[PDB]
Amino acid sequence: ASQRGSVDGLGSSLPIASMLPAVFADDDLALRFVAGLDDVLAPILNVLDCLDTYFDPALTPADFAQWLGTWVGAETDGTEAEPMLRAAVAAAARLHRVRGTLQGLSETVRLAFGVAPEITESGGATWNARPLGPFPGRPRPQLHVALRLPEPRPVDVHRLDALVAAARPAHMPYTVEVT
Amino acid sequence: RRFQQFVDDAKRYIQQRAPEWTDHNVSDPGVTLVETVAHMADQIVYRLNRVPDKNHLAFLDLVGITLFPPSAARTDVTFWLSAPQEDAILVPVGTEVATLRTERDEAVVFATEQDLRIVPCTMGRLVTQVSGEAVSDRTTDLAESKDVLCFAEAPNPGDCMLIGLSAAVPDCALALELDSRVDGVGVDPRQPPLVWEAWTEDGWQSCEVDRDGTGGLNRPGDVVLHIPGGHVLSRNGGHEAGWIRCRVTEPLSGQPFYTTSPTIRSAEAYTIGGTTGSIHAETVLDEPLGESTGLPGQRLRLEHAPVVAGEPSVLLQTAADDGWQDWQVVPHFSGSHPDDHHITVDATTGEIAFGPAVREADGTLRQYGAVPPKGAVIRARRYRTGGGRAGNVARGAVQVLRTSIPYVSEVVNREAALGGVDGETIEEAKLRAPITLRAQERAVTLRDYEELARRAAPETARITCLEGAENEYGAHAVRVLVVPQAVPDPGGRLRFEQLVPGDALLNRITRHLDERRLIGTRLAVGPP
Amino acid sequence: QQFVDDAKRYIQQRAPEWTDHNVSDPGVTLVETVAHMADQIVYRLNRVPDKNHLAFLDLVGITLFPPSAARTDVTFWLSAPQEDAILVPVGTEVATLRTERDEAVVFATEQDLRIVPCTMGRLVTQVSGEAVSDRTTDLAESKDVLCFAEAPNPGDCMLIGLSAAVPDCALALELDSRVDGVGVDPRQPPLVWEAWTEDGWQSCEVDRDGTGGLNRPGDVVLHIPGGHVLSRNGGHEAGWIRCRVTEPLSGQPFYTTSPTIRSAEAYTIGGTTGSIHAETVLDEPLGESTGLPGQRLRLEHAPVVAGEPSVLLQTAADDGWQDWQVVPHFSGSHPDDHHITVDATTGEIAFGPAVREADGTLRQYGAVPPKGAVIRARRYRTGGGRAGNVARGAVQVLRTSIPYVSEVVNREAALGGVDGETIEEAKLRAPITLRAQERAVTLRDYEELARRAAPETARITCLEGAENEYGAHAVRVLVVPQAVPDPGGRLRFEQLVPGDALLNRITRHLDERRLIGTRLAVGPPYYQGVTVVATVHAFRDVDADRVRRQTHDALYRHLDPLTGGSDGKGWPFGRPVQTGELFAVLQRVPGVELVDEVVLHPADPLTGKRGDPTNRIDLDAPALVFSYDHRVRVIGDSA
Amino acid sequence: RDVDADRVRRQTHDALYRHLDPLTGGSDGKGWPFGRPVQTGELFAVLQRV
Repeated sequence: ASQRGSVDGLGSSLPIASMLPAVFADDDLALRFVAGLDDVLAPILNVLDCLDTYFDPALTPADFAQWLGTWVGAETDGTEAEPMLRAAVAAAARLHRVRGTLQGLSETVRLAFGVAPEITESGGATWNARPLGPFPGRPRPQLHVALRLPEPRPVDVHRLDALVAAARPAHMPYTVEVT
Repeated sequence: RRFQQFVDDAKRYIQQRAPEWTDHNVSDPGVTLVETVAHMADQIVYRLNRVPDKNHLAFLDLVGITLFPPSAARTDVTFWLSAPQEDAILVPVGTEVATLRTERDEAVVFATEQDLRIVPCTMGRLVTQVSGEAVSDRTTDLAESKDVLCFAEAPNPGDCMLIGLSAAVPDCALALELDSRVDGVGVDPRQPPLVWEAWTEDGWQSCEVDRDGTGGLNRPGDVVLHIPGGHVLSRNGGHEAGWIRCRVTEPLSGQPFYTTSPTIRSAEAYTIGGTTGSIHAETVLDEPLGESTGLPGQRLRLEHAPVVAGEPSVLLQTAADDGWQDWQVVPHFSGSHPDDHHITVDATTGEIAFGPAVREADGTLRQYGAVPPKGAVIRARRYRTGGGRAGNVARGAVQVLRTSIPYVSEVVNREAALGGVDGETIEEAKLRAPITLRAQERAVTLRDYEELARRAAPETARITCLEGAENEYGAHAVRVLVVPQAVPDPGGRLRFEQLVPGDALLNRITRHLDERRLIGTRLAVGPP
Repeated sequence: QQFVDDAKRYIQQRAPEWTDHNVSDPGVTLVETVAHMADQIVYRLNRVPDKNHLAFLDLVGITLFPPSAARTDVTFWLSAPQEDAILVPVGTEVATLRTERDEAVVFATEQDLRIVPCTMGRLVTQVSGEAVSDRTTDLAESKDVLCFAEAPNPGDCMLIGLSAAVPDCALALELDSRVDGVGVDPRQPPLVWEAWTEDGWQSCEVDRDGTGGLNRPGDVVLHIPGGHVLSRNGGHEAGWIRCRVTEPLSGQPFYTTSPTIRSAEAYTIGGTTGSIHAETVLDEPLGESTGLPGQRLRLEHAPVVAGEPSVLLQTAADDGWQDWQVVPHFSGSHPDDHHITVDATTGEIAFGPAVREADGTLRQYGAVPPKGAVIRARRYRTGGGRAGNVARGAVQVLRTSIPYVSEVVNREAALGGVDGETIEEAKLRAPITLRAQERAVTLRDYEELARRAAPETARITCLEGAENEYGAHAVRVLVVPQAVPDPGGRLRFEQLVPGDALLNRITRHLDERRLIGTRLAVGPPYYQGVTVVATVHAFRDVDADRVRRQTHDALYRHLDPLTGGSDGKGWPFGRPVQTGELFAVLQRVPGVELVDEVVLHPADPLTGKRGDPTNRIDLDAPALVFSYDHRVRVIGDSA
Repeated sequence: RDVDADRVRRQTHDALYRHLDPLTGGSDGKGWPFGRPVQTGELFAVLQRV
């Protein structure tokens, strides 16, 4: 469940009394009683108002953050900390635009641990005006990930092993090194 | 597509008469009206079905789309004056000079970006000079009397008339008197194309002519010039002044020079105006908005153009017992405890938000950003406008300077506005999302590599991508062949040098494909 | 997924918090405290987030997959050497039994074909490596000769004469003969029949006949492949019908008393032409084009069927018509390309839009038809559905009796016919097109993009394979076809291997999206059959017979290839099987008191191979467990 | 050294024939110009491109 019941001490943008006829407003019990009925219906107008905030990942309640995660495939499994989810969902849609590229692999692991990684690989770009010139680049594929963690508890390697497994382009062998 | 419907009309709600509760048998005009004044459900139900534009902005932020922001135009504002007496800061920064207001619409108001200073410019030294005749430490050619030989009565390329400029104000409109004894056949002033220089620290600097009695001194004229930046003369003598070089170009067929040009008898230099570029902007004070409802999620609108980007330009003051509480604008509501006073503003529209609230998946609320209490008056102390297309003012239109603080005079802009661009609307951005969200950006298959290179260099004729075959190093890399365009002469033959591409063309191709590489395959380009 | 957790019973009654009316259940004012309308509001409020889902889903641009049309091949038999014309018009819908609970799936004759009433030409006989050098013309009536030299030479060939060859039909040539002395079983004679075409020789199928060939007088009904082109010889113009003959072929019966040739006659019974489960609409104009860009046009038939020329729009150029291409998304257009997009699930056609840039100018993607030009649609195809897949090709009303021709038969169940995806299914497709963005790159993409290429596969998981000698490793994809309990429990095997179609189809779609320069491999996983032989002592007040029955299947369920394990789903592709983990299954079985021991052993789904007894089986990562028939000893004082 | 001569054998015989077609022969794809001779050199133009 969620226990998202009524809230005490909340006003309304549509007071029931303010919509009553004239002369009717002169009474004492009438004004007090009907304003009581506003208490039960108050939070609904709060939701209908400011509904836009109820979709921004950086501000929406925790439940919708996981909901938003499955909305654009944020890979939210295994995270039991609310602040960790906040960055992942908002930044998820940008990663898939460059998922596979070297920056994307670096950022994803940077996202999961908060520190920028060091990576070396059989990659690079070059040009030569010479006709039919050769292209350098290591003849044997190799992908390496290095993390400069300050507190290397011996579980990060598996987490780095698991995370980089889906980041590599099903193409090269990989190895994981953690400080 | 297949959208659910959420409408249940108002009258159907009053169907819950349910007279099965004993003694409540009454009709319309009873004080049982509370059955009806709960018709707000009809307003609530109608509000449910609507999906306003405000959510369509969150979707664009959610999928990594940046709303296109607006800009503004920048022009060249040129002052004038007739009393060049002293030097001081005669223009505070942000001095506002506006267009004339007609019956059609409220005039557009500009704003200077720099500080303009008038200077009492005087002269330096006048020196005789001709092609190949340097100054050679000569100053008194026209210091006392007699005359200075104008290009030895023979103007040819390499010639120059030498006059000093004691101030040479980088942003002043210098005017020089050119009194010349008339000798020989008279000429039209526009007939000889004399080019005027300034000798800036980086080299000689061109200049423009605004008067008629300039160069073609058939009669004693008075040339005016707006000074093009800071500069000094080639100091050899007794005058550290500025410089003007009345260089003469080659004799054009339709614009030829003449022998025995007018000599210089007397001359005086004095600036009359100043030129400074301006950015379309304005400042508005004391724009009250109304009273706060003391509820979370309040939204307020300004009835003016988009706020121009810069320092916090929406100073919200709210009534309080101690006085005018100050609200400081903040970026997106990432974190704001209930104590803090923070607001959110829109750059491209007047919609100004407040602290939103969320029920959260538990009891109670959680407010991000405080709310003004009930009855507080909200006003905008300072507020800057100026963005949009309505700054593309026609050439020479801005005429009136605001508040006329200094010894002001006629103000005009010599050149038309550069041209601002309006920020994209929500409806406009709703059409970009299907396109801009799937623009490749991966370079996976063979089609992309030839396509992506074409986007980087639209001027290429033929591009193709062939992978490095087996028994070749580079980790199964790829080769790209580039063919620069070339007209193969009217003679039917094409040189090989025309086939090799420029180095910059190869680099700009390589630079783009470097970022969108997939695994690490090398992309070396070049002719086949 | 929800906004409010109230209901009709949830009434707060906070009037005492302000006022002081103090009756919990009055007769009047409690009624006004009853607000059902709030319940009818919160119920509508809870569905708002779901509505906002479909609200911006179109903003991402994703749509619904159009339905696909099932296609079948059908042949109009005639049972006569006549009818030098196309027989049956296009259309002529056929359908199954019109039962009131299941609606008969109709069809339509897609195309037409014309055949020629060819006459038998020259008759020759020769063997492999030896020319004809026989009568070769007088065999048409007389001058008998033994066929194939009565010897199974490797490559014995027969050239047959057919004036005015038929490029596409099913052939039937009379080869009347005198057979006596040795009888050969008709099942699988060792011969290969081939035709001639623009390319070479391909195999020609054979239909039903009452004679096994050279064992009784009669005909042979070959299936002429498409592309047959005429050939000349002697005094005729007879298309080739090569008849290759193989050896006794591991004991296949042959003859050394081959019959002679009695006569000759060519029948040319019928031809071949496919049909699809989709109607067609010809030349339906859409309206008049306007010079403005971004126009949208509709049609009069909603579920447009997919296909490369999905609509084939035409615009009124000054030279007849100018055709339009079809693209899924407009981002790949060009300032002067001719690209259209189609929302085929609702019959909408949208031209290229115009987007403002950062400079404030316009960048028109896709050219706009000239103002005042006529816009016309060549053809659509509507229909298709899951039920479009017939069984065995035995659709009822299989044109048994026709006054014109004898028969119209399809013997092969139709393929394709994917139904249009549901809106609910699309919500489970949004991340895939937003994560992968097509052009599968990383390891997980092959797991998901495989499903889109072929949803009918039971389950797909992809794994890297053995490393290539140049430092890379080609990609491997594992396929598990849907299985049905054909035998008496367990699985029959030989269905877990895909039928050369899923391997071809799944790879084909993936290959274009595959990153260029890397080999791609597909296939089935490895298998290691295990038999669970044990001994469990039964209770003293139970029927061991049911215990015997229960212990021979409940123990089996743990090792099911498709739905085994504790989770009830397929195995995790690498989980080994032990007695200790299987001990959990054995103990919980009803009617058991004690268990003695259990023996496990590897085996393969081929020929026995009981294997050595072991407790732990090392199962490779790309492999699956096979559960065999197993028996355990149930010794106890049963009742 | 990496082509099927069988297709070449099929292609060569017909490709040379098309050059000497009485009705639509020649390099123009039309009837012969009524007097043009035939040489190996012109045929070598056909043979080489096969």
